Amino acid sequence: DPILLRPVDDLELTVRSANCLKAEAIHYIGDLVQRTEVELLKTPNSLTEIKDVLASRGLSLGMRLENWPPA
Amino acid sequence: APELESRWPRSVVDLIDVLENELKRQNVSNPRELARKQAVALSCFLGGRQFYIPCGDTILTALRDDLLYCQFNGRNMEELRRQYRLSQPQIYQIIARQRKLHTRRHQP
Amino acid sequence: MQHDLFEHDPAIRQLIGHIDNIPAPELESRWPRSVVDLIDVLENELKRQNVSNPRELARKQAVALSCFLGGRQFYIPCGDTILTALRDDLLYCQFNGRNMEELRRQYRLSQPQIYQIIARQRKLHTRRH
Amino acid sequence: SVITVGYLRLHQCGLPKKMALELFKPFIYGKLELRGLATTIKAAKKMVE
Amino acid sequence: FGIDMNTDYTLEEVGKQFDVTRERIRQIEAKALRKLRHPSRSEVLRSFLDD
Repeated sequence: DPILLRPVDDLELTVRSANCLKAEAIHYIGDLVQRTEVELLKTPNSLTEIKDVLASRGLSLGMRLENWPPA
Repeated sequence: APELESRWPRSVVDLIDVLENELKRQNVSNPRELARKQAVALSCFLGGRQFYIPCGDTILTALRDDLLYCQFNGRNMEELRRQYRLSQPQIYQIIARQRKLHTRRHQP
Repeated sequence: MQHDLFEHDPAIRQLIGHIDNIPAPELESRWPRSVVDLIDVLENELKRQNVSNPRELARKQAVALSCFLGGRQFYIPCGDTILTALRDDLLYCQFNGRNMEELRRQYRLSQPQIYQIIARQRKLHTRRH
Repeated sequence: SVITVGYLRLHQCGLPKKMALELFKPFIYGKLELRGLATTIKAAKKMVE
Repeated sequence: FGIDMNTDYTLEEVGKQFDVTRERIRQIEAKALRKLRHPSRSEVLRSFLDD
């Protein structure tokens, strides 16, 4: 998959979501797609603009990936 | 005496050391000789002319600015504001600017 | 011991050591035009000395130059004075206070001139610290 | 130069390489300028030296 | 400098043509002298210092 190796910078997302995600120091896309929706909602300020862009880019949270990160 | 120094080359001398302390700090071989030839180029480059040198940290802002964007980690907006004595507007501006900068780097 | 200008203010010193993480073309875009004319000129002599990283090193001198003379009114002479100044500086350094006669043969300058040279660089070697 | 024997073909002569650069020297200057290898003709003279 | 002319014109001679200003024309001269000394057009000219 040519997207797991690309960092978070390729989302063109909102400033609120961009600020919220990097508070936990996320650098790649794979760890976003690793965590499920039931823990990322504890961060203040987000629940209404990730699913649409993920579907537009053909990705979804909750799936499992082994050997991650592959370094 | 000051007017005598007005056209004095003392400024030339003052500079070889300005070059020295960075070259010695960066640890290159042979400070003095490198810096004098280094000055001679400026002399020929800038002989007998009015020149505005960017004054009063203006360059140092750009380097102060780069480090701050590196240490901006998303929720410490107060932390780097004390430690640079800057203000909320300054922080926001530098943040957005360097964000666009890196986005041009990651994106083609 | 790191005894020199950037020793007094490490903040400027660390900034000088932070330009490596920023590549040149974007950083020079934000800089005033004048220092851009400086850096390539400082670069021009550098490759003539066959020193590595001409772009990287040339930036380091430019920022330090702006650091001190930023805020200061600076004049430059040109012509024979420069190597006269260069000769004066070598005379001051070679001058160990015991080889003045050696310099009298190395530079062959009138006795009052030698004192003027010795005195003058002494002022230049006092204001820095 | 002195004359020595040639394996050579009927339309060829063996010309010493040391003489050739001297005889054609303007030709090398021009060709080397055209190739853009040296900025000026004096630089080309330095190269042939 | 008298390029492509029978003679060169001094500062007074060129003043009566364009402007009697002395320092102005002198500093335009210095402007040109720096603009030529930049290592973007001086690369070829630097090869003529040996002569």
